[PDB]
Amino acid sequence: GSSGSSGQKGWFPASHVKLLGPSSERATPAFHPVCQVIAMYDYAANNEDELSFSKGQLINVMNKDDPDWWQGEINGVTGLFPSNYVKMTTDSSGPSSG
Repeated sequence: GSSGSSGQKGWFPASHVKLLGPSSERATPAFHPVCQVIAMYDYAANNEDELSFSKGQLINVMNKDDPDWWQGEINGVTGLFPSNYVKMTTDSSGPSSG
């Protein structure tokens, strides 16, 4: 909804904004993540701050600024989860050579 924390800047995003003027655009339908990973173990968000997902859930890493914790999405749901509870899917682009 709004800015929750201001003083503490532990985690920082990786998005660069070069727009001049009134930048008021509704959430864009198209998003460009950084990578795609899969849940290794059913993760249960202790609170609304974390992301609640199961083993083999669709998680698209968008910001991995933290080598310990990563951020992904699931069915239009964004949260926070450790980079240790996911394994790079490495989705291959194209069928095997044959």
